[PDB]
Amino acid sequence: ANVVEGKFHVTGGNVTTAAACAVDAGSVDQTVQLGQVRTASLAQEGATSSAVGFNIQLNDCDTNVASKAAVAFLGTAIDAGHTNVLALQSSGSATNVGVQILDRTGAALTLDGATFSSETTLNNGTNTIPFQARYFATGAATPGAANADATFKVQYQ
Repeated sequence: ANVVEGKFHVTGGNVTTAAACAVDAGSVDQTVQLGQVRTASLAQEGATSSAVGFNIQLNDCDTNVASKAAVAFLGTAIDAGHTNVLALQSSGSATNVGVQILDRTGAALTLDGATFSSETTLNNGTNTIPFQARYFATGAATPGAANADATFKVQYQ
């Protein structure tokens, strides 16, 4: 079967050395398995794969410093018409498919480093901000490796 298969590698941390929370060491460098998806499921612009979850955990939060956190992601957009779809790493790579990062509301986030996820209202101590990643077809996907990379920054308000 013709499939696209790959992983989403994400690294990141706080914008500022002096932040309301610490980013958990398990969250600052993660690799998310996107799975193997048949190109017949990605044969048309706007087709998407089943999303895979990944979390960003924040520790030791002090809500006297900030009551909310949000995350912005940076990565190469697959093309000017899909600024919320990551380009793939070129390594036998798939084409006409990229990777989207969704926040807890299901919105695919723009990948320009300035577009923040929906805000998470913090409790003191540990808080998790959930995300999902998935494949997004920009056309008739072709089989091959489909890895993507992005970086994130946590901002507080």
